[PDB]
Amino acid sequence: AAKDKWKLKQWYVIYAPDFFGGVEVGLTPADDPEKVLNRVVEVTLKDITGDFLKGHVKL
RNA sequence: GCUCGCUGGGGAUACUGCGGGCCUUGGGACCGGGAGAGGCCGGGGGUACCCCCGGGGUAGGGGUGAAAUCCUAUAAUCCCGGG
Ligand SMILES: [Mg+2]
Repeated sequence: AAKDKWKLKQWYVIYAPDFFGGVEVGLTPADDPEKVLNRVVEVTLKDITGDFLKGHVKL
């Protein structure tokens, strides 16, 4: 019955804000699309633009 | 010699006292560029902790040398968004 509830979830793709390039940053599961609002994701500046100097900046 | 105590006169001016004059070293006043968790009043913040509401998840959490009381199917511990 529990695994039945897990099958109801779909995956959504998360994009960076517009002025950072709007690139893909990850995926998240949810059954109702309204529940995805106000979720927060943390990424490093190196992932956005590749350079091993700014790996300690978190957005 | 003792009753070391009193009293009439004369002399001296180093020290203490008293009166006058003149100083700046002790102390105080003022000006300059700086130092400091010294005090009082107003404003703005930092993490942390406790309670409440909403979403996920399901059987333990907590605590001791070892345990038990205690919290938890009215959904806890743990994770996320708010007050
Ligand atoms: Mg809940």
